[PDB]
Amino acid sequence: PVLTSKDKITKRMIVVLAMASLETHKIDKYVLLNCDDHQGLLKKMGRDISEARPDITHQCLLTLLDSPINKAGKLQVYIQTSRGILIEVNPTVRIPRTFKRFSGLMVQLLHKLSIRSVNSEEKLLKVIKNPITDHLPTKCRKVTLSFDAPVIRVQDYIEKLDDDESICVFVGAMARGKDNFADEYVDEKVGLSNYPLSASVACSKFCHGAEDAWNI
Amino acid sequence: PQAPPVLTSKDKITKRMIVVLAMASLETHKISDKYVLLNCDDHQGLLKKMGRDISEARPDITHQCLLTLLDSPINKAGKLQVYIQTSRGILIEVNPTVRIPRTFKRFSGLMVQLLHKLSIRSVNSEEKLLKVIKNPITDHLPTKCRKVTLSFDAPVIRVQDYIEKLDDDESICVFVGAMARGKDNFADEYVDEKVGLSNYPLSASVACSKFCHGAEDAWNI
Amino acid sequence: IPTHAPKYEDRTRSEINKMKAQLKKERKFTMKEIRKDAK
Amino acid sequence: FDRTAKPVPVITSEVTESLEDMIRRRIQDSNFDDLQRRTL
Amino acid sequence: PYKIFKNTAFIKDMFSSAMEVARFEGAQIKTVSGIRGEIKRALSKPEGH
RNA sequence: CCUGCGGCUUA
Repeated sequence: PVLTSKDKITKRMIVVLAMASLETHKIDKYVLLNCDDHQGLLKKMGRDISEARPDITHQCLLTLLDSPINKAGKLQVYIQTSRGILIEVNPTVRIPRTFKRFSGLMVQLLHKLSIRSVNSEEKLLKVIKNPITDHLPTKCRKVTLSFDAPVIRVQDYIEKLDDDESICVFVGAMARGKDNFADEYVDEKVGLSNYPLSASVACSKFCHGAEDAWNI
Repeated sequence: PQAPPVLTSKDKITKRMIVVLAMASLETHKISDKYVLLNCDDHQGLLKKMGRDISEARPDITHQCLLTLLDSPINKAGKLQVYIQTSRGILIEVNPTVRIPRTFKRFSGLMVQLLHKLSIRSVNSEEKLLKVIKNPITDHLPTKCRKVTLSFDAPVIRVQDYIEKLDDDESICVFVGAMARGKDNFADEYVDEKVGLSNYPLSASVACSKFCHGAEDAWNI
Repeated sequence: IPTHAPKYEDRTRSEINKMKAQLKKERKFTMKEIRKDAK
Repeated sequence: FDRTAKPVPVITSEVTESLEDMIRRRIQDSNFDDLQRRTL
Repeated sequence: PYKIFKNTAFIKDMFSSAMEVARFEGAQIKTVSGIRGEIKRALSKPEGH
């Protein structure tokens, strides 16, 4: 089976992306936010040109699609954006692994918000608004990826976690921004190493740590 | 303090390792002025007329592996270089001094400039990072190296134990090919072992990040 | 690591270079044209 | 103006083809020029 | 003329450029005194010489 | 940096 946000009894790992660029504008078809296709669109509407980092969400999706934990159907991907929408995907979701082909998927997600699959069997992408604490189990812990907390081992922190205690981690996919995007929603803060670490790199490292501490 | 030194073929007897990528779609396909790359979903006439396949040709595998590899904690501890064997046989050696953008447009522009140049330059005008050794990687690599293919079909073991068992003078090397349909035989003849890390099939970025997480907890990197 | 920026993408000298290119090509074609015609 | 000598004559597919067919003859009929070997 | 070898001269003041000479490599110049000749090649750094 | 065969232009 696949662990979803409805089953709030068994611990399901939730990975929430924070501050991912998903902006739509009008040409006259609806066009997603691009950093190398539209330049004057960002410079004339009133926004900046550094707020176009839309490939981070697709990179985190592809990095958490073929994971050993996603193969077990334990990782559920929630995504929150500055637009004010949340996306929820099970680990069994299948999308094209090319960003140009994922451009059509992004347009479908930004124009329908409920993407019934090509097999027409299950809507893989589900649109949910605020909040996100109702998607995890009632006994759950929230961890924020921030360098303020001391660096701790993933196996050591996962070994003290209970079996019914769900884990809801927050990965900051923004190229620039603060780690207090969900500080009121996060419970504690965790680290990976004292040296540099990216966002999708942190997600894949957490997947590897969960594989090492949970046989995945 | 200071950052660790340059981790390349020059750093040979010291603590270093090699991350090897191969069987990617990396060439120079000039659209008829400048030099462009082989994209599947973008160009329909050009990709079908080239003779490649949409499922087979993958030019963003190298970009994804670079995005998931250049930001590794071990890479900031000075322990890994990058070796790339292209589809045209081009062998590229990259030091960890810089980090390529994860934007496939910008990364593809830098790759096209490298393909039309074989020459990259630094802002400080003192360290051209993009070195090209005598091809392949093992023709100018460190004098003590360990070669192994991290396959999803080989013996799956924990990455901490095997890396901790390795000596500090050797250079553990991993070969990754992110074919949508393929096999773990791209650098089989170069690898001196066949080991596994994951129980599910993963791309080069995911396997590389798993190897980086294992190496980070191996010698506290 | 010390980050390096991506080096990615005066009117006088290339004028000279392709000026001598132009004289090469026109001198070739006028040499063969007039030698042809004269014989 | 005028010319003073005849420099480099440009060859083409046609001049080479003319010499080509003439040598195609000139071994097709197997006429052949050689040094001749004197006895005594 | 301005520079003289044996059986070879260097010529000024007839032309002004390089491709001028390059249009004419193979022309005939006759001395006013009366010996025949031609022009052969262009000097580049001098502008018409 | 000069220079021998190949693009495009110049008055």
